[PDB]
Amino acid sequence: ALRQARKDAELTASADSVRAYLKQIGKVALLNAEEEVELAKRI
DNA sequence: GTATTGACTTAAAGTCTAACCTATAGGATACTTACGAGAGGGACACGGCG
Repeated sequence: ALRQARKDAELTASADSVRAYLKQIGKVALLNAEEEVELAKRI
């Protein structure tokens, strides 16, 4: 229902392409300090 | 007047040095989604017949 409409809106054209880039970047969330330390040690 | 040579001075330039541009890098608290009509053609929905 509501989640179905969410998934339907997840697949739209978005001809602006800045809105498309924003919906693309919306996929990945933030991180906090300890995982930053872990990533730095790994790299 | 028209043919010369021998000095005699003069304005215009290759090269070394200095400053003034130019390409380039760097700069740690933590901050995470802007602001009219007029006609033709193609695509999506809905209903009809075998």
